[PDB]
Amino acid sequence: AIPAFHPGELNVYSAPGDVADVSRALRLTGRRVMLVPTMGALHEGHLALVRAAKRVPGSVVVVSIFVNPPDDDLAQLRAEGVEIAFTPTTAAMYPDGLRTTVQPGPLAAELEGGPRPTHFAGVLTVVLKLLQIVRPDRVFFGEKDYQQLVLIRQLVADFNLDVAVVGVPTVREADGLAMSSRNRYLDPAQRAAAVALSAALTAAAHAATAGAQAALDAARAVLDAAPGVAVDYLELRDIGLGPMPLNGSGRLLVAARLGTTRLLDNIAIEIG
Amino acid sequence: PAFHPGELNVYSAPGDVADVSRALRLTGRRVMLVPTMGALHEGHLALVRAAKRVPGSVVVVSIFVNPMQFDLDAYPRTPDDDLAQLRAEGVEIAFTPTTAAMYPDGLRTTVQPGPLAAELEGGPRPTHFAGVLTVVLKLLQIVRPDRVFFGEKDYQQLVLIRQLVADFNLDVAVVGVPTVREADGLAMSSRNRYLDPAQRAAAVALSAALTAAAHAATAGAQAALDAARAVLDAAPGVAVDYLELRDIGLGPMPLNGSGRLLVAARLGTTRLLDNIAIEIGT
Ligand SMILES: O=C(O)[C@@H]1COc2ccccc2O1
Ligand SMILES: O=C(O)[C@H]1COc2ccccc2O1
Repeated sequence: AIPAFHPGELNVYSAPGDVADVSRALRLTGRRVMLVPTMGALHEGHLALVRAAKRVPGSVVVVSIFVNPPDDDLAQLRAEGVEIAFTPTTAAMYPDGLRTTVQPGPLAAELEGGPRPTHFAGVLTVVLKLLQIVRPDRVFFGEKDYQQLVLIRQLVADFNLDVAVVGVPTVREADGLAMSSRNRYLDPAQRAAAVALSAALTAAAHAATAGAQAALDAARAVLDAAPGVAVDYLELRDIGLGPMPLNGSGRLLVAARLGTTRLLDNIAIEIG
Repeated sequence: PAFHPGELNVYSAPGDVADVSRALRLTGRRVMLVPTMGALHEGHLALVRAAKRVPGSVVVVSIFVNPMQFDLDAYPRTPDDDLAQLRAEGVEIAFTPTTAAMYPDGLRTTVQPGPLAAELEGGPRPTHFAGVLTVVLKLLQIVRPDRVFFGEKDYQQLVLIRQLVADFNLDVAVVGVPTVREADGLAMSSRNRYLDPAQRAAAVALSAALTAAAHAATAGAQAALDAARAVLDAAPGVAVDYLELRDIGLGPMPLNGSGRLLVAARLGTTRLLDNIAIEIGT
């Protein structure tokens, strides 16, 4: 006997099997279930994911809130017109501890996998779990976390998952700083120098008419002009994060440490 | 793709069985999946029949020698026979993927099983269960059945498959089906064809040892194990890999009153497995 669901209101479920039941019962009456996976502490970047999910005809929006090991977040979802939030406990998600998990391909070891070499296994495992619980038609991820998005596409292809993965463009502050809840930790100096990540990336995107080396040199010059910005990497790759082709579409990714804060950004790049 | 019902439809492309599967489900048929590596025998057909017996069932049997779990060139391949067997059971769908369609990106994203996959069958073959759980996950995602059928012969495999299913929240019921035996007790296996008449006769020691142990078990664990050990020792050219008494989920839990007894042994070059349910004492 299917759990209670009230149209046009924010229905909150904590039990995987509840949200599973409602979702499956909703698809059968012709709603198209959209999944927005989040870790709570919602900002505009999350809201953009929600909005893209809402403009699918017949969409009902599922937003998970789960910290991979509050009333505010729900008021934001309530205010965005979201019908389902899925807010499970660590024990509901992992009732048997860390047992079977997803092992990512070699990409999970590069770039962000450098300092956090198990991070994406964690991410892929929970994403796979969420996809099985909710069974969405479409799943929404921000391009901010670009490597993560490429790995999730890989998970979906690799395990024959029958879901569309949708990548939503990065939401930025007025000066271009990619939104993140870490941005709140930057002191004034750091916050001003932080602009250089997106300025370098945009500078590169336009320098690219002159070829790849010009793009990289433009990005580097800009980063070089900022104080207190320790670049962990600055790399140009193809859109799937393999080696950059001689010309054609690419992606430029950067990561840096400002004090104790690690910021990331990336951007689409055409070569030529 | 076409579906001529009451007939056996063979699809090789993942896409074609996914589409046909979904369509059949959207019309109310209950999709049953029986994954196999072909070279089918009566132990497979009992898996098929359990599936047929579920009402509104449409039966998918998958046949795929998975290069990730492997030795690989030595596996028995008998498709004409396999296919005529399924016609004869009135199986409506055979799913026979190519390696390229299953591994277009080689080994990229794979399943990592729990610590149970390092033990028993997995001790000298630490990657074996990874390949099994990877292809099983993919097959469940392609075919999307209500239920999935496995023999208890490969009991460790069965237990890890239920780990797969619980840990990743798969919305599928796993059905364990009791081991089919030759009239002398020998567990049916595609591997059995590799025993000469001598080894075939010795091979009965495995089920004899287990059934002995199951009845000796009123006298306790040690008696059951000694009973099995005695039978195996009296068998000519049976070399025991392991003989182990475990809890039924095989795991970090102590054996209570209920268990499973597991044996692996070499006859010549052929490895056999068998297992049985043990009740200890009362
Ligand atoms: O043919 C068989 O016995 C095995 C039984 O176990 C299998 C597990 C996954 C995929 C195929 C399988 O085939
Ligand atoms: O809060 C977030 O930004 C997101 C970012 O990506 C996520 C992926 C999987 C589960 C939760 C996630 O939360």
